[PDB]
Amino acid sequence: VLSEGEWQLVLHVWAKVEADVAGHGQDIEIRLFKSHPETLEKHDRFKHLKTEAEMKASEDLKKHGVTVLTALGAILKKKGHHEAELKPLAQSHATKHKIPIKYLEFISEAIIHVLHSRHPGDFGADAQGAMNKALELFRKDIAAKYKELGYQG
Ligand code: HEM
Repeated sequence: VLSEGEWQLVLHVWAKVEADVAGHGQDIEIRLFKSHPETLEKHDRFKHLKTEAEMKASEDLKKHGVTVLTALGAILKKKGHHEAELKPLAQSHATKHKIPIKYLEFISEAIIHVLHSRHPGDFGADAQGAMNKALELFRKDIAAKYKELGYQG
């Protein structure tokens, strides 16, 4: 459980993410793939990318980065009450794309890193703690859906 203050901290930083969703999305994907290159293999449309030049030029890479942040945005704005949002996400990512909870932990790390990198003036220990809690809640709830779908996990 996050307090109302923690949720507002999250949403306040998220407003900044949504002020440049394209740049943030590119940054999180590039960071994810550089830190954990095996995750790129899951993306058949752009698993060919190797160089950062290629990554920055990829429309497909940017599109997933933007969709991640936009989806997460809608989820976070529900402040925990995100069952309806998580349902389709767990469905596709468990049964179609086959994305392990481990990879959602990786992309969560990438998000935290990029927030810290782009917003060092606002994103201190308090905001990072709150963002970590919100992402942890998301991961726990999606993991429970993964199990329900038989996807381990
Ligand atoms: C906060 C975490 C994430 C969110 C909110 C998210 C959201 C989405 C959405 C909305 C789509 C399009 C509709 C759909 O298929 O469900 C999609 C597609 C897809 N996703 Fe994610 N995703 C997340 C994490 C990741 C990760 C970590 C992987 C791979 C490591 C990935 C792999 C894919 C693939 C392969 C597709 C299909 C087409 C494409 O490449 O865009 N997802 N995701």
